[PDB]
Amino acid sequence: SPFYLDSLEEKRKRQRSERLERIFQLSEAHGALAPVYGTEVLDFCTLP
Amino acid sequence: ITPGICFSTASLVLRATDVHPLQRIDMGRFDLIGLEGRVSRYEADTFLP
Amino acid sequence: VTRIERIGAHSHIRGLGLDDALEPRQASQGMVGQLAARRAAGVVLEMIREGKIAGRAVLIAGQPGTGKTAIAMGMAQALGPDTPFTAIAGSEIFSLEMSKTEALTQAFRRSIGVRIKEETEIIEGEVVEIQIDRSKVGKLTLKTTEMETIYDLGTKMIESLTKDKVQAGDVITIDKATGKISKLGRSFTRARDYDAMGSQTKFVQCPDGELQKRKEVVHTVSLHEIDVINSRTQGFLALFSGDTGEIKSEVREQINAKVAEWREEGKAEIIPGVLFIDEVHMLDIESFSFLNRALESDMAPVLIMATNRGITRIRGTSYQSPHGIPIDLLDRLLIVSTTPYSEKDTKQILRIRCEEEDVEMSEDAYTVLTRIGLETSLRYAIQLITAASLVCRKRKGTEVQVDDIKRVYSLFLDESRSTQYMKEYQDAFLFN
Amino acid sequence: IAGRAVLIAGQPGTGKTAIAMGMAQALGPDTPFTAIAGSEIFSLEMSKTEALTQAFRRSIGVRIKEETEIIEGEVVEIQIDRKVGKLTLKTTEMETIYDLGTKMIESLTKDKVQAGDVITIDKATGKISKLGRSFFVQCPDGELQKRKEVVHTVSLHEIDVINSRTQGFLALFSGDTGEIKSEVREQINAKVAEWREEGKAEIIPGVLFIDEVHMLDIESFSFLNRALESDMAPVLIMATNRG
Amino acid sequence: TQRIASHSHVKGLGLDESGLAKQAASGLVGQENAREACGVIVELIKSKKMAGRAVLLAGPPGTGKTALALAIAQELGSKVPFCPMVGSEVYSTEIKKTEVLMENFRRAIGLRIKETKEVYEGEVTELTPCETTISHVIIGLKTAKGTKQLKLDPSIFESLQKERVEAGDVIYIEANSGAVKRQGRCDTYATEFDLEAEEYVPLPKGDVHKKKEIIQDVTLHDLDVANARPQGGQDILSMMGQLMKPKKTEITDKLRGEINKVVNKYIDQGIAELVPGVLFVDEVHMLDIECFTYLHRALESSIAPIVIFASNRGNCVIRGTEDITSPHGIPLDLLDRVMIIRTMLYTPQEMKQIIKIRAQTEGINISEEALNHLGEIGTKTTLRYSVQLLTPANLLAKINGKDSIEKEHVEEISELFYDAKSSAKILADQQDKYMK
Amino acid sequence: FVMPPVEAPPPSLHACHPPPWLAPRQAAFQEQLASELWPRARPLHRIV
Ligand SMILES: Nc1ncnc2c1ncn2[C@@H]1O[C@H](COP(=O)(O)OP(=O)(O)O)[C@@H](O)[C@H]1O
Ligand SMILES: Nc1ncnc2c1ncn2[C@@H]1O[C@H](COP(=O)(O)OP(=O)(O)O)[C@@H](O)[C@H]1O
Ligand SMILES: Nc1ncnc2c1ncn2[C@@H]1O[C@H](COP(=O)(O)OP(=O)(O)O)[C@@H](O)[C@H]1O
Ligand SMILES: [Mg+2]
Ligand SMILES: [Mg+2]
Repeated sequence: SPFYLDSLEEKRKRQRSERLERIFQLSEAHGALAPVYGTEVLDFCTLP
Repeated sequence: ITPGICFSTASLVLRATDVHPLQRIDMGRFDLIGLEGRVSRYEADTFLP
Repeated sequence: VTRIERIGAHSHIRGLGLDDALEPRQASQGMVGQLAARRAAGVVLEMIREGKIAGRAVLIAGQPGTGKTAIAMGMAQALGPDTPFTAIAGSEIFSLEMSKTEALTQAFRRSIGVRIKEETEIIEGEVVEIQIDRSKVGKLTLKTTEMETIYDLGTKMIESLTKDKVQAGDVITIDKATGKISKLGRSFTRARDYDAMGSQTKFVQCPDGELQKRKEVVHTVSLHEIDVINSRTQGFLALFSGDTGEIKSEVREQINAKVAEWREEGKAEIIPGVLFIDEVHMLDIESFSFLNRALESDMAPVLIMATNRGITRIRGTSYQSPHGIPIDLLDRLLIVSTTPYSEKDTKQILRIRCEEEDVEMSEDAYTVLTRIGLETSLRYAIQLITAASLVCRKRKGTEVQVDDIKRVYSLFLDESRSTQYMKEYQDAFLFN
Repeated sequence: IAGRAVLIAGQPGTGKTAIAMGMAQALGPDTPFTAIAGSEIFSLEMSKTEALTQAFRRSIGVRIKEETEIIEGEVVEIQIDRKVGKLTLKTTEMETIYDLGTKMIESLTKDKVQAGDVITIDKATGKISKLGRSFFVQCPDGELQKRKEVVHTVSLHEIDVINSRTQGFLALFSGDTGEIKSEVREQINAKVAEWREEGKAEIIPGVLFIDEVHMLDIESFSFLNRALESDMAPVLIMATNRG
Repeated sequence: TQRIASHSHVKGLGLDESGLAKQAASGLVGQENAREACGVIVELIKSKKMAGRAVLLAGPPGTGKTALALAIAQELGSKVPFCPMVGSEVYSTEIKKTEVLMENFRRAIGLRIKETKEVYEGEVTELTPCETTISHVIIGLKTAKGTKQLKLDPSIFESLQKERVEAGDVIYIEANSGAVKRQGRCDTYATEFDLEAEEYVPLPKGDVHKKKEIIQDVTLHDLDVANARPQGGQDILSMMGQLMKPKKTEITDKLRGEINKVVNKYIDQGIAELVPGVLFVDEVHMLDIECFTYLHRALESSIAPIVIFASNRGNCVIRGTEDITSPHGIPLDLLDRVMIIRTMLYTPQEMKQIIKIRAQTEGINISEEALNHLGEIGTKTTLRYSVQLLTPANLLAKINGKDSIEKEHVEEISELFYDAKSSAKILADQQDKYMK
Repeated sequence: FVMPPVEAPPPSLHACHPPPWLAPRQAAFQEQLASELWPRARPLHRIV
């Protein structure tokens, strides 16, 4: 590894950590809300 | 047959309601009506927890 | 922290304060006095809990400030959240979209809860491979943390999978009976480290256990909700917008029959509840006439009402009736009368309010405030509680004294003093 | 000064409406002058308070200046090949051939343009309007491509209606505005204040004239009492002959 | 506010640290007791623990009730939601009156949300979907500070294709939502054709990845109207619903309760803060009996804001009733639920002080004798008339060539314009000629 | 047989420098709506 740079790899691993944190926070945010009724309730209550 | 009415306005007017994404919050965290027909009670209550 | 529910006019009421014999305690669960009225409310509450008798009407009558809404809130709190309790005011039935009778019908059907219970077999797993030969026949591979199998697909299953754009790494559930596919999430791999994500994508763990699962869903809905659902093609949107309109009576009869069928099949249970209309005197004669025969149905909840009117004029007519309500409806209902409070009861209510608001007051301050409440009104004293607390905190005090109460009495006027001051300068005000 | 109200009162046939018309004439077309009768605020489409709010906001204008490139000339030759194309335009002083892009090719195809037509093109939008044929309007003289300063005076009501919904500008012509939400109006007021602070626009306060204001009811008068207290309120002029 | 309004001089209640009212401060003159009461009310609003408390400002016209409410609003600041409404605004032609009242109640309650937003912005240098269907999209965005390669969720490819995003276009992508906006073509390609109907935009200056931590205030009504109708939707019913005229609807209490639950969840999470705020109802006597009866219930809610009423009526008939009179046009039951703040009439010295303050606010120089004459006129007719005489008199002074208002200008303006009393006297003197 | 005396296309909104995303979005919306609804409007052809 003659051309290895420590600063570039530190930046890249910081970017990877930030990306993983963003993925976690977005996955938590996009499934936080629960439906008022839900598909099962609406399907049960919907007559032909 | 008549030509239509060409109503001319300032270009800045069409951007009056536009807000940059860095200046507004995500309103999808309060989207309850969007979950209807797409999200089930199973997903919210049994699977995700 | 500050939650959306804050200290209101009835935050101190947690129940009716009764024992097992429905005998009211002098001060229990935030209620003081009104022993006879609280006992009557408890009897009505037992009637509600039994659920056998339909369309029972009770009117809570009394002078303003005598605890009618307090008793109604105590009944609502004592009644479980399982049993519906629709609290509306009389003015809310005057709508520009639906008639008064339609509004009252919707409130009645909002007061009956239907608890549904559906058990459904599902397939739940993560998609490994989707192969389609040619949109005719294909195979789908699903896996869990403990299982993996392959399925042969037909035309409709392939079409449904292509419509939902199901691909590898997606965690989906498929209903065996109907074939509908809903996507729960997608699994996370090293190659799925996205920099930007869509508004609906979310990463979930691969399900464990067995690929075939049973889904049991129990929810409580009202008759009005089922009516709105079955009113139009996407009627559930009106459950948010409120643009219901006037639902056809045939739809309501069909839904009543279907609910009876569910109740017989064991798939649903009926929980009749309470409709509380506060300040009913705002209802017109037509609304009273409709209420007369609406209570006679077998799907009518308990109707609790509250008025503070004496012998007054019925709205929409020129006739005088004892509560503003025509005597035909009054013969259909039991009247619970509230008596004015005594000095001891007023002081106890002031103490409960101070404890609720976390205000410390001296005994001399309590005596002065009770005297003010008897002289002017109980609500004026209750407001002065917070006013004096704020003034005391302003002067860096810790306990409200008589000086603070006198200061806020001078700063804020009750109705009598304001009326006197207006009469002093009557010509200044407009349209006397 | 904002929200100043003046009443012209006098016997019938004493020049009240004449005075109002002279005031309107002394002001130019630049300053808005909304003239309505008291009966006009009674509508089945909206409330009285909504009608008076639209009357007020029609009287305040937002003057916005922007620069555009306008190409006006006579078409000499148009060539389109399977997309690439060429367009040759001439004035009485110069002639030019243009290499066309895909969007301008589509715009020229949608609006049939043939040799000899005199057309003007807005470069940024492709807005092509044929103003006649020459071989009837004389061909333009000077430069083919001109940078023009276009000034628009847009009322607050127009901004609200345009931004109320998609294709919402149609309501400026067909009524159908409904009752515009106060949130949209507050957002528009904030954006107009931002424009004024940033120099992007100038406010031109105008005049709302309500002839025969005695037709208004108590609710409308009560609304006017506080509607005049806003900083975006115009000057209100009313006329009545009632004792 | 560049233009000067009626209350442009009101900056606050003018109280001191002890809560006592200074004689003249923050643009307010006199009304010491009312100002101290409004200070107590401001302290009540700041202490967020009370809900549904109501206040009435009762007094003769022109005594400063609206000014006191605006002073309360200024004392609270722009961070606290102050919703001003007029009593006659509840007569909508789309929704019932109680719906208007509840909508305003929810407008007064505010929610503060702290959030960090991430946007990837720049010119597109490469757009390559990676097939396994599409596993992911690799995009290349360029700015003045460099180039960044991004891996996109495959759902964003549909948005990119809908927006017609190609190489050379300047776009931004929202990290949290995947929304793509194509804001024109890069101006480096402006010369690729001699005539295209394109909007050419400069290359963005900063980094491709932009992070901003923002605090935005929303009200419960915003979430209610956001959940009243669906947004987007590729179905035929959704598209045809986009063409339907937007009409206000009676939002259900079920939706209100669910939104309250969501708000409580986010408050518990710690990303939201509640600001209860104030709803000001002016000309409350224009409400009818149904509105007052609904207010009886609404004020008793544990979710309601602080409501301030104002009335100048004396013993007058309630609007919806036949002959029932009440002290302020307000039923005695609602008056039992409010704390009344009384405003008094102004002395001549107070009128002169207010006239001087208005002159200073309007950028008008007035001489001592002119000020005394204006005060005498205000004593004779009305404070509002004298305040309204300042600008025309200043205009006459400017036309005559003088930079200050003299007594002759005030006399000329008083001759040119009439007050209510003089016009009423003329009308009574000429009853036959004027229309009946 | 009744024909309107005048026939006009809808009014058009023109700005010198509009947001470059509004027009393509409207075009796509119109295209999708036409592709979904025009086949369903064929029975009314003789009336039109
Ligand atoms: N028995 C009681 N115990 C405790 N508080 C009471 C009682 N009766 C009345 N109150 C209080 O008095 C106030 C007014 O009474 P309420 O029942 O709300 O209205 P009304 O009885 O005049 O219809 C309420 O804030 C309530 O908390
Ligand atoms: N001072 C005036 N100078 C010129 N024309 C006048 C004058 N007063 C009235 N008129 C004309 O005579 C007619 C009288 O109408 P007008 O006086 O405006 O009625 P109103 O009293 O309802 O305002 C109008 O057509 C007006 O143009
Ligand atoms: N105490 C005061 N100090 C300063 N200005 C005042 C005061 N009272 C009233 N004003 C001014 O007088 C005008 C009319 O008063 P207003 O607020 O309408 O009284 P009300 O609300 O009782 O009708 C307002 O523009 C207000 O700015
Ligand atoms: Mg009550
Ligand atoms: Mg006239």
